[PDB]
Amino acid sequence: IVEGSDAEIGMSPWQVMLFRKSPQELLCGASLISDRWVLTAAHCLLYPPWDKNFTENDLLVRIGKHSRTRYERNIEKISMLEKIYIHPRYNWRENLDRDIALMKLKKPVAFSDYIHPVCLPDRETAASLLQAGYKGRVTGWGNLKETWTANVGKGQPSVLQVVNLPIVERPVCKDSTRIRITDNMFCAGYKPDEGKRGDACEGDSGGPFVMKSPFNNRWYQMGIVSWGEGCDRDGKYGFYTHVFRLKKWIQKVIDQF
Amino acid sequence: EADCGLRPLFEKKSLEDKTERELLESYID
Amino acid sequence: DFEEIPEEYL
Ligand SMILES: N=C(N)c1ccc(C[C@@H](NC(=O)CNS(=O)(=O)c2ccc3ccccc3c2)C(=O)N2CCCCC2)cc1
Repeated sequence: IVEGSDAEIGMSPWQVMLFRKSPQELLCGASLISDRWVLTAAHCLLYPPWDKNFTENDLLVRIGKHSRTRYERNIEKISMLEKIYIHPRYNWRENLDRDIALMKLKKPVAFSDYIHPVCLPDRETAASLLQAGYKGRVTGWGNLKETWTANVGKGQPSVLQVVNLPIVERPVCKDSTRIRITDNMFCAGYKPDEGKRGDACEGDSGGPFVMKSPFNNRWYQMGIVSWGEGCDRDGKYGFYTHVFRLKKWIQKVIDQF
Repeated sequence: EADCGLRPLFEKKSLEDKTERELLESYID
Repeated sequence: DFEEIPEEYL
């Protein structure tokens, strides 16, 4: 997270960390949408062009974390995947369209003060919160800078980082990339004349872009950290997966009934 | 049905986080 | 960096 802040403890109880077994390393961010399901970006598990293709046994899921590196024995919970689901039409070849993916935990997790699920939006909610100008929040343990002087510092944060960015008008988004953006994406960030900065960055992928409803006081996950051209560049914005549109697929996969 | 979106140490404790208002105000602009 | 997690997971 570029230009973010240390999050307060228990500020994003739905924040999940995607941990790789060997080598041990932080793969991506993710979110807990329930007792056994985790929502993340597809590109975190599969991106052929870089020979990226994780399977259920290569990863671990760590829920309830604050610190990036510590093993929070009393608070966090480590889970194993039972099955991974990637959107059938995830376009890793040209624009990362439908960059979404669900992961099914082996055993349900016990909610706590540190572990709590985020909500998925419904038609009206999406309709009224997803408006240009409105602010969303992004969280993660990714890079603090797009680039930095080697060995002179630490590109990564110690604790979970948080940033609040505004939603940008589609047209403004479209004119900022040579990429073919779809209706399954959205962009956020401040504009050059806005006076503020902020962005997600490598390591933040899969993380949730949430929004709070003033009428019910609940947090809704409206987007997923997807892709971006650098980090915190002027005249550039971050692209998020449009959770609401891909909701039927989620629905279809989950099978709560 | 299942509760979600209500942070156990915040909403449920009637407390708010440090930059939450920046979110809320952005609505009533 | 990472502190080591229980090996059962690794
Ligand atoms: N908000 C941001 N500033 C942000 C958000 C996410 C990331 C991580 C993300 N990296 C990038 O998007 C690097 N940007 S990029 O190199 O401009 C890039 C590369 C490949 C692309 C393929 C399809 C569509 C867009 C692409 C954009 C990543 O790991 N990806 C996996 C590999 C494909 C690209 C995405 C980086 C920055």
